[PDB]
Amino acid sequence: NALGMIETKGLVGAIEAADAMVKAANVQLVGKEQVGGGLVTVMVRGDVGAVKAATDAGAAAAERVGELISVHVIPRPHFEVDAILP
Amino acid sequence: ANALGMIETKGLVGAIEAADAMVKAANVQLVGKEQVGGGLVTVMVRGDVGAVKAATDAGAAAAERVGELISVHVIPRPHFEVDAILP
Amino acid sequence: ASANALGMIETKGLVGAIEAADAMVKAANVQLVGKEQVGGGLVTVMVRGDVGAVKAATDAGAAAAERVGELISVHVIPRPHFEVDAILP
Amino acid sequence: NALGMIETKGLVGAIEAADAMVKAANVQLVGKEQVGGGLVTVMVRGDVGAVKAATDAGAAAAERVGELISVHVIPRPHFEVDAILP
Amino acid sequence: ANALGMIETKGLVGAIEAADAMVKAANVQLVGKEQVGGGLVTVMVRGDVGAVKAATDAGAAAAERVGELISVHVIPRPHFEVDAILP
Amino acid sequence: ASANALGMIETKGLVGAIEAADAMVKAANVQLVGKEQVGGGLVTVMVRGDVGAVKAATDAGAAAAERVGELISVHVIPRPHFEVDAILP
Repeated sequence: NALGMIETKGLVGAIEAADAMVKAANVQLVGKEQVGGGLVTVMVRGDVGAVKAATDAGAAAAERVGELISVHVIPRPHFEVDAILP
Repeated sequence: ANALGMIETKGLVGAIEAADAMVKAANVQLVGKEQVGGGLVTVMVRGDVGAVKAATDAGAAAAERVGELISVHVIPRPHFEVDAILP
Repeated sequence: ASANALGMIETKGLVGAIEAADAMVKAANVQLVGKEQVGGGLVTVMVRGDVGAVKAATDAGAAAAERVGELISVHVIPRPHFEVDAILP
Repeated sequence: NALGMIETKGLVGAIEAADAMVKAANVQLVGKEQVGGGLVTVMVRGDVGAVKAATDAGAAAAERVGELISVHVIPRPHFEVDAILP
Repeated sequence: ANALGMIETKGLVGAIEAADAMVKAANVQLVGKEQVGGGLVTVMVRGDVGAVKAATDAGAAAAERVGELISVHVIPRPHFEVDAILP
Repeated sequence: ASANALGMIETKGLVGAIEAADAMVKAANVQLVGKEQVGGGLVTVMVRGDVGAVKAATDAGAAAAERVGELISVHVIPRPHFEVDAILP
């Protein structure tokens, strides 16, 4: 139940990232969050290997259409963290 | 009619002009606009792949004329889970 | 078929937008249909009417915004499609 | 029925402006608007002379505690403009 | 107990530390916080003039320690119409 | 009397905040009480608990935020007044 996250400056890069992630591997899109300042984060859940593959694909995609700001995976997130996810 | 075209501008005027140019350039459907702060506005259309490419190219040119274009992209066949984060 | 003409003025700041709006409705027989704000301090005011009225209004509004130092964008769409009409204030 | 407007970057300057305006002359506070980007506008209504006096006082005050961005008076605003005021 | 003290910071942490320092420095009442975008957060207290001056000075020092202070001001006797635009 | 200790981490970006939050709750017995966003991309995550637990959590969270490049502010208030408690998530 790993968590993968990609943050972009702009919604277009985030949607491209999200689409590339769920196409690339056996992950599920948890949703998107807009925190202001133009930053948009999209997130997926799945096995750690699938989430690594998905986030690599998403980050490559975001970078080509937009502004990749960050990409990270948390392999075993703590249950409380779900409270602040989309 | 599943392809998705997206145009993002800094400013609303650019996005409205983009949306109007899109729907006039080809038979595509305007599905909404989203604002994410810092002035960034995105407008999106759906349609068949060819129409969406033509529309998004036209929209991008229109946004460049009146405003500030930030991003332009077409996804020919979005994953079904992606529909759930669209406006 | 097309929807009524649309004139739009975008300013950095609300004061410029209100000055623009006031000048627009004073200059011509147009309807002020609202304002929208998209962050970063950008505010857009919009009018609808006949094409000539909207052109005259928007030119007056742009001048007023530029006078007080706020003008980012100005544009008229003489014959907007209804699809777009549907995403306006 | 003149309209006076002061825009500041920050709420503190706007509240100081508003307080100084209504203290300075026979004007009424219409309200405040926050348009994003940190910009806050406060507005008053009254006779043109009162609104000129009020806005001068408010602008002087905003400048001392904060960031005055703009100050302007519209002497005879058109009725449609009320639709987009606070 | 009508005086108004206001502290504005870029960032929420600075504002929370300011608010805590204010209410600990003197007998003043925290009346709320407001966010106006671009990261700017304002916290406000009410109290008697002396207390509010002391509290706001303490709050400002606390905000400077942990964050970014933007503005600090005390209005001893706000106009009654000003209450209507406060949080 | 005072309310439970409070630890806060502010980051530029949500990814840094989630990394911080995860590290905080992993490092100590604290309650994650929420996140707040105030524009400009700034996100704050907060935990409550006993003072020592909150100190340990917040130190772990700050490290994690700094590792991924996002850290703006970090602070613990060991004994917050309830008035403040009242304006938190």
